[PDB]
Amino acid sequence: EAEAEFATPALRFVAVGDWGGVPNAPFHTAREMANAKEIARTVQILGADFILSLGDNFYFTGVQDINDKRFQETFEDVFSDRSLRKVPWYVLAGNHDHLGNVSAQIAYSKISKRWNFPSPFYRLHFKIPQTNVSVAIFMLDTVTLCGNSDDFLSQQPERPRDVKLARTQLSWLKKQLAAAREDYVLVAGHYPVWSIAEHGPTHCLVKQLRPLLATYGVTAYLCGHDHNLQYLQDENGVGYVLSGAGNFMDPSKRHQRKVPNGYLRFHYGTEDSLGGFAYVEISSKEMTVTYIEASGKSLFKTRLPRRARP
Ligand SMILES: *[C@@H]1O[C@H](CO)[C@@H](O)[C@H](O)[C@H]1NC(C)=O
Ligand SMILES: [Fe+3]
Ligand SMILES: [Fe+3]
Repeated sequence: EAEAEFATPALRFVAVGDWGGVPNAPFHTAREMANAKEIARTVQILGADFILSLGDNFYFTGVQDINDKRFQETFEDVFSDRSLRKVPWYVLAGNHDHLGNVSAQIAYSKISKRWNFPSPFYRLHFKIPQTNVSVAIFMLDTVTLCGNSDDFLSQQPERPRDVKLARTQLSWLKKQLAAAREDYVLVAGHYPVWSIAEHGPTHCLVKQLRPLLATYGVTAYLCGHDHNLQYLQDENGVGYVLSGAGNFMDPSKRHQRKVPNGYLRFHYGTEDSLGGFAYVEISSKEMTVTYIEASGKSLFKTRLPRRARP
């Protein structure tokens, strides 16, 4: 019957990176606040089961301890609209967070109900509600894997501080990807695999992480670190969602030529913009990704079919 209304079930989330305000009063920017507002509107119109932070949570040197007012001034008070208050955040660290006390950002999980950061790297598991279809997300700490970009003049992480700790995270990720039975597998980290902008591809991730994405049928890798919005897709059908425009916009196309031809499907970096983020919908059929500006405009939309997995 025409009047019978059945919704397509979907898991829905916002992916926002590099939103961490500024280290001087009032500890936030016009861009951070504009994005907090458009994120709230997006949750209230389209819905969201959670928010994923892609690192650089507090600029410029993270936090000192669990009592640092930055938690209040840059996070709690900014993302304060009532449509957001109970929506959980699942968080990982970026380079700027490792310049401070990262353990304090893990511990803050015990104080704020909505802040979830149980360890430097971890696995999340979700069902698409009202179905049997499941999604895994692996949250990586790319600083301990590759090094901190701020230690090098190139701003390219050239070596990890502790090689055995790096190797442990990579071995963990291999064991997990190999054993994952979920219908969709996503991996997230602060640093990019591919990006055409100011930092560009992270060589450590192109060498060590990229091979695993194809081997184990990962749908997408999500990241920030470059302060813009990009969508890329490789020959194996793996998507690269870059969303690091929660606070800054950088128009650099400096590494355009370091990315293989065909990969870039979308880039938005104009420095007039107030930034943006990405909204992801996962249904039984496909994963949809919409990039949304803080003005409210839809910039770009693409789909990733569900694939059978080994
Ligand atoms: C890091 O933060 C935790 C939680 O507040 C605190 O217990 C610890 O003393 C801090 N470490 C440093 C280096 O201050
Ligand atoms: Fe950043
Ligand atoms: Fe960064």
